[PDB]
Amino acid sequence: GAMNSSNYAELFNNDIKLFVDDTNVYRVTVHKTFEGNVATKAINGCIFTLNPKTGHLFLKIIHTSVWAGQKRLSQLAKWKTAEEVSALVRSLPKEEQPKQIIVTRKAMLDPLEVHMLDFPNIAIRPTELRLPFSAAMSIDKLSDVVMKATEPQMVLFNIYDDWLDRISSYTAFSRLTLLLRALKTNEESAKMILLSDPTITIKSYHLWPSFTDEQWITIESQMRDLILTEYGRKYNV
Amino acid sequence: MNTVPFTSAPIEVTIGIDQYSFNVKENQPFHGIKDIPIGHVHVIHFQHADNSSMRYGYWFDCRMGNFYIQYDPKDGLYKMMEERDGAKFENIVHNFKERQMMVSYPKIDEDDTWYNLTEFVQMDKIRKIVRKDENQFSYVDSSMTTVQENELSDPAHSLNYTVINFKSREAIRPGHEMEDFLDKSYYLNTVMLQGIFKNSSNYFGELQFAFLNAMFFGNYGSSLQWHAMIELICSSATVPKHMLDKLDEILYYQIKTLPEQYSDILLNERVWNICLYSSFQKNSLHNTEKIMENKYPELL
Ligand SMILES: COC(=O)C[C@H]1CCS(=O)(=O)C1
Repeated sequence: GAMNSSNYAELFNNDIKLFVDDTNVYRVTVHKTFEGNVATKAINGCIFTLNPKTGHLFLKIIHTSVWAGQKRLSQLAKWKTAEEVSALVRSLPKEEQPKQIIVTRKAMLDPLEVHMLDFPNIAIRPTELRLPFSAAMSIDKLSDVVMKATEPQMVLFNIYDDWLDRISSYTAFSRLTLLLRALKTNEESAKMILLSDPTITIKSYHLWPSFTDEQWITIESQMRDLILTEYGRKYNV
Repeated sequence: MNTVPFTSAPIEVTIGIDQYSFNVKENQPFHGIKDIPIGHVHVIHFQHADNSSMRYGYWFDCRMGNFYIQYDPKDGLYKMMEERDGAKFENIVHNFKERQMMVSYPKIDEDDTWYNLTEFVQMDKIRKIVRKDENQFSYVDSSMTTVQENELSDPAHSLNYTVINFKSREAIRPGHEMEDFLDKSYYLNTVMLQGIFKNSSNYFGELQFAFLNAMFFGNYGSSLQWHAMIELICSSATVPKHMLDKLDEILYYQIKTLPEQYSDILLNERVWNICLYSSFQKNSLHNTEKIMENKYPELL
């Protein structure tokens, strides 16, 4: 059934699983028309499909052309997401296909279950975890490949860079969600923390800066502070 | 007019015959039911006074044989049986009628309720849902599970309703996942109607039989089947006009007949609110929507 704090460690066992987050699939800017009505303009989106054990991110870029001439786009977006995840599973060798897919929003359950009827042995699960994957588009290199795309495209990343050489997947997911939660709560502050020091750079083949172990402890402390701060500015505490 | 005699009534029991019912005391001089209308299926059903658990009964059609009821003290129930000796049977019925030991099927002449509840129900189709080919009548009780329930345990004693499952490969064409899940017309019209049921009459007959088993025996899987067959129609954007009009009449009479006090266990709130207020057919069931809103506004 549902994934929560009681069965956390299940994410870092040796049963292949993927998180699917659809919160950046259908993205729009809202604007006024010349007549003073309101209209939307779609912008490129992405499906966020992540193996939390290995860090492998299957970023499926959703080009605005997929919405042309379609109605009820917020509903279509869930089914398009399910279509693309199903296509991804079918493209993988049998021994790489996931045993479970965990959707971050319950409205993905039926779309994905229907698209995966051919895979009765793959469990489709919700989660009670408050995951901040919507902030993926605050990672500059992910945002850049999404916005530059002129056609549908899948791009593969490791969202943990080389962290697993030094830390466990549990710790790496701990760090990833702390970074993303900060970027979601105060993007400007979080990005200043990550980059305020020009001597620490992001390698061409990485997403995040090349912090030493000691520097990651400082960074992680600053991100907690930020999350606590904003929580204070928010509720006045 | 046909007759179902009883050998005797050795245990106190409430007896149902279609939508009617009456109490018989232990060893009361009761010898059956006369004046049963020819042309319809019928159900004769039982609830023992000392164990209201297990309602049970028999679907039959008097045109198919001479049937009687006899209590079995070993199996502890009233059993339907067929008498092949037509002269024996006629002699027995005549004696019991002359001694006025039978209740009369109490049909009001204005009253089309039973016809309206069984319009599409055929004995031949009942016998395919309830498999026991050596008898011309069919036993049903409160506890019998459906073939679908058994997939989610004795197969000889199951209700073989047509399996309807909205998240199944049968219901969903590859490449039309969203379309077929949000508009079930393909599943209704091509898979179920053209493919399995052959026509809407057989579909309605199974629907009507499922409701009646839900109502008379509190059979849970029958209630699930009734609602699934309603929902499949209401969730289809393309339904023949004559089927919608007939469905509205079918449902109206089912809702009209349902005991007011059982509405809480026989009506699925989700299905009915979806069907009447959100579905493609939300404006097509005028009679049913009116009786539901005036009789069970709580549920909605
Ligand atoms: C390894 O798990 C954690 O460090 C805590 C999870 C709870 C929700 S989260 O997104 O913060 C991730």
